[PDB]
Amino acid sequence: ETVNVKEVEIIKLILDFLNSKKLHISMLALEKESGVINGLFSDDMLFLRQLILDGQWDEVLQFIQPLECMEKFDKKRFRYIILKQKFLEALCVNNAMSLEFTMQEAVQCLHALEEYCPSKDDYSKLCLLLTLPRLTNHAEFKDWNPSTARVHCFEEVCVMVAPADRKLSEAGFKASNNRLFQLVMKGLLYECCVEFCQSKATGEEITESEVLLGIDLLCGNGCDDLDLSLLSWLQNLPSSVFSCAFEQKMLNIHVDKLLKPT
Amino acid sequence: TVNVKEVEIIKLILDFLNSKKLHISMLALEKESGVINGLFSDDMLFLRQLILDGQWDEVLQFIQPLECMEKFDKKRFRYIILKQKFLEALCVNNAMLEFTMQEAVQCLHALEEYCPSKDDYSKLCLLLTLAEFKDWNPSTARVHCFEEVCVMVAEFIPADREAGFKASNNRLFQLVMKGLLYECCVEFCQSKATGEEITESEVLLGIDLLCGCDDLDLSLLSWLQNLPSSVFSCAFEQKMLNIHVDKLLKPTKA
Amino acid sequence: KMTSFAERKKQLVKA
Amino acid sequence: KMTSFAERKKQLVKAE
Repeated sequence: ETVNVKEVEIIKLILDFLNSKKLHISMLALEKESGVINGLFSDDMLFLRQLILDGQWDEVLQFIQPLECMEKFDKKRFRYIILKQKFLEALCVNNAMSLEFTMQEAVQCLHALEEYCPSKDDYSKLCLLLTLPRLTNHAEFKDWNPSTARVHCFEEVCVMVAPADRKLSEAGFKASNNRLFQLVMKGLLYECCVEFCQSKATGEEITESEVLLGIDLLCGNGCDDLDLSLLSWLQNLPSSVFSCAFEQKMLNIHVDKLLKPT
Repeated sequence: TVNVKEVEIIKLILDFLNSKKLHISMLALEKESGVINGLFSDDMLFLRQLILDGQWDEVLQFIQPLECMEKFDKKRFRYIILKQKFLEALCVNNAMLEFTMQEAVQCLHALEEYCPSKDDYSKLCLLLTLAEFKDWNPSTARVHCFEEVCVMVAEFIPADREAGFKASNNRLFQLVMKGLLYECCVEFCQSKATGEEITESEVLLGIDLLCGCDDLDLSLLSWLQNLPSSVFSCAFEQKMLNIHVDKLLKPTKA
Repeated sequence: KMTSFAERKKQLVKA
Repeated sequence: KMTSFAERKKQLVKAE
């Protein structure tokens, strides 16, 4: 009758949530403050991550060059991603300077990227972005952050590099995709079932729509909340209703998405 | 057919960060999401962001219109404001162009006329030689300062009310544990329906916090719907539930 | 120790 | 549409 939970796993859950909602500045703050990182990377993969998140593109290029002559290592796409992020950062520095030499740096990055581009049309789009007073005036690059772009670059680079890590017993757990939202909705469903069972026993039998519209995510009616009543109730109960076929209704969620400040 | 707002989830995360005193992350999330856990007037929010962003003279100018009131302690407010200012000045001076010791001494003798007792100020004077109470985090200190000034300025700054927008306390933890218990209940119902022996300790040990990737659906709710109403009042032991929480390995760097 | 379910609602209401 | 706990259990164990 005892359960063990780790706060580091809860912080991994909220880190996965922040990443799923593109709150990458909050994610990096939470990582550097609590020390935890969602996942288990190599001792050198952490170095590569710190390089990518700090904008050390030349160091990233000299770091993976030992892996140049390989087999499935797509050096074309790797260098394309790195130099494209470098060029976009130089362009964001240039268009905000309005100059000096940032235009020279942007054009040098564009010439370095001139070869690794997958198509000439994408290179034309890049050289067209070079002219705009703000690269965010393009529909594709409209919502573009340096931090989110660096996180995406690292996510694309590790999937190609991984090239090892140390195996552990249970230190290699990540947080499954949308695990915190799933656990929150499952806890809300547990509250709904407990309310449906406490009301059905207490006389008034409402339709299942009542207990679903009575969902309160912010305030919880249960002060202690966990009474461990549903499990012990299922414990001593006839085993015939477990083989009772039921309806397969679908759970319809409508998420009021976040209005992030620009 | 339910309504879920990501703002409420972010309020739960904010409450969780405040419970563990991860205030740098809490402030970063507030700034990046535009979400604030709790009800505040348009003036209380302004005082809040002034205190959090480190604008002390602006706070003093903002609350000066309330110091003339009778039922107000204008001695402790300026005391704590100038104390936090002096501590932040001392901290920014302790960093390895220097003219900050002048500002440190000015902030010290700016609060000399506001300390409750003289021995407290005398001890404060000894801090210029160093770290004798180093749980002092600026973000945490600014949050504590905002709380200590809000528990006294709200009498004149009404809340314009109810507390229906606050993320409760530890509600994220409760909902996570309840989701784990829902997974335990569904694994029990699957076990005793497929011809498998099962007990209560094994389903409790079978808790996968980080993820048993049983997908989300209302199957248990429909099973409760299509189930007779004559067995919903049985006799079962109210067990002794305990949750041991392995606390955080908060590192030492700032 | 104790056996009740319909009493759990009343015990929660008594608060 | 109808579904049972045993059906879901078998769907899950026959999908690893």
